[PDB]
Amino acid sequence: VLSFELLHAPATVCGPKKSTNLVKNKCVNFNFNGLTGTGVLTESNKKFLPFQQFGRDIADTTDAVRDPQTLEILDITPCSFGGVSVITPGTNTSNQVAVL
Amino acid sequence: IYQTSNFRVQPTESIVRFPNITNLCPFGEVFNATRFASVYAWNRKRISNCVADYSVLYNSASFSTFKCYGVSPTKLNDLCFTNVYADSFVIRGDEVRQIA
Amino acid sequence: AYTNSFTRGVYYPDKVFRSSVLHSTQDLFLPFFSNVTWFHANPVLPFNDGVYFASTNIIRGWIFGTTLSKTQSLLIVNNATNVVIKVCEFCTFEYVSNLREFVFKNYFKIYSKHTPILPQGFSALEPLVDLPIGINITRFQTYYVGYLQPRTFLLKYNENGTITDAVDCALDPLSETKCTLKSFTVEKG
Amino acid sequence: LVKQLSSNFGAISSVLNDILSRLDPPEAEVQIDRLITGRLQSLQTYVTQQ
Amino acid sequence: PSKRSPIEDLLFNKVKFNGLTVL
Ligand SMILES: *[C@@H]1O[C@H](CO)[C@@H](O)[C@H](O)[C@H]1NC(C)=O
Ligand SMILES: *[C@@H]1O[C@H](CO)[C@@H](O)[C@H](O)[C@H]1NC(C)=O
Ligand SMILES: *[C@@H]1O[C@H](CO)[C@@H](O)[C@H](O)[C@H]1NC(C)=O
Ligand SMILES: *[C@@H]1O[C@H](CO)[C@@H](O)[C@H](O)[C@H]1NC(C)=O
Repeated sequence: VLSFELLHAPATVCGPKKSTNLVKNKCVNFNFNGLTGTGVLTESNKKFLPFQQFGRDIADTTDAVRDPQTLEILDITPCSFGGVSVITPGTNTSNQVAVL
Repeated sequence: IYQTSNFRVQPTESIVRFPNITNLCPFGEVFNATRFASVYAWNRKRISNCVADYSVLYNSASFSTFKCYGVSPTKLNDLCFTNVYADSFVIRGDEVRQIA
Repeated sequence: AYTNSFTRGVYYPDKVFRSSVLHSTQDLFLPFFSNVTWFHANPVLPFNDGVYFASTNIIRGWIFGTTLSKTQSLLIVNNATNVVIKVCEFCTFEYVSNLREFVFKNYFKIYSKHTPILPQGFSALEPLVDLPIGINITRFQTYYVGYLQPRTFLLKYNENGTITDAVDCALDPLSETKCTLKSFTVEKG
Repeated sequence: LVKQLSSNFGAISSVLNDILSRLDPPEAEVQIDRLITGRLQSLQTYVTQQ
Repeated sequence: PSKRSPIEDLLFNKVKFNGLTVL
């Protein structure tokens, strides 16, 4: 019988997967020994205690993550998004549009 | 003026960062053991700091029961844990359905 | 003699960074303004669920175990050179790594913090040891001795992520109102 | 409304990607349905109050 | 700079997301 816990503590065992290099300022889907997510990675100046790895905010969201291998702190921000509105006159008058 | 759809930026790259270690996990010492223990005195072994590989276990084809609760066996080589508990014992064939 | 705990014995509940946020959590804590037994110049004491230890060179270390003999027991003895940690029958495990506070609790978790020259004030405690050994402990032997209880707490983080204040949610009706409002200041009403 | 985003609603976890990367589509649908129902009810209540 | 009365100034001086926006 094998029993797991899948806690958020610093991981110890992992799959036989490989590792790539860090890329910044580009929308990427990071996977740091788990913890899947998409966003833009920059350099975070937030002070971390030696035992502190994960960052969190008023509504969590895990804004800060520490590198597992190189042991560097990072900041996480979601990619830009928004709605689209179309500005048009009546189709009787014309058929040109402008988007917002 | 009307609202039509939403705008969202797509990701471009993939980032994977796992702690690089090479300690192959000691599963043989438990599966191949000469003498197991009585069910009333089962034996527990902790596991840590190892690179597990459950694919080889799942493809041994010598097992008559492989039931995983709360995680699918195929997706087991993609996620990391904090510690793994392995315990073993020997019981009759009728009672095998009571371990659930 | 006895002494009141004032506001002492608050550690970091987890290893997750937070900043400028009022977070409420539940864990084993030393109740505020509680009585702590005083010892000086040394018998065994029960463990229960977690023990608070504080003292003010001469102190050697701490030992744990149900019989403290014939069954497995803990053994944590400090040294001038490094520190000695081993577990076996008296091995089964070995490890080497003013005011001194410790929040030993039970795997085995240990927190520590040292402050210059019990005083009135607040100071948090940081974790140091997370050894994964599982065994029952009932008796403790080795100052002052505290105990832990399951009381929820309200924690305050400053801009740098360091705990500066806390509220005992089950102490007084004023504290209950503070915890309900999630604020450190309450307006008339 | 924002705080209501961190409730299990009976599912194994409150993280969609977590429960998607752990279970196969044969049995992730029940958890997804539970989360969907909870969040939909929360949105309905918020809209009525507004 | 904003061309408002002293009383209006006094009144005016006395008073990261997922799908939420303000128009
Ligand atoms: C990962 O590799 C880097 C460079 O090879 C090394 O510094 C680091 O210690 C490795 N991580 C682990 C967990 O061994
Ligand atoms: C146990 O022994 C078999 C015999 O070949 C081997 O294939 C296997 O890798 C060993 N370990 C486990 C965990 O089965
Ligand atoms: C430790 O001793 C107590 C007292 O007899 C007992 O209740 C408890 O079950 C023991 N621990 C374990 C793991 O058996
Ligand atoms: C936080 O750290 C900064 C240094 O980065 C320091 O100037 C400041 O005083 C600290 N905050 C407090 C409340 O001490």
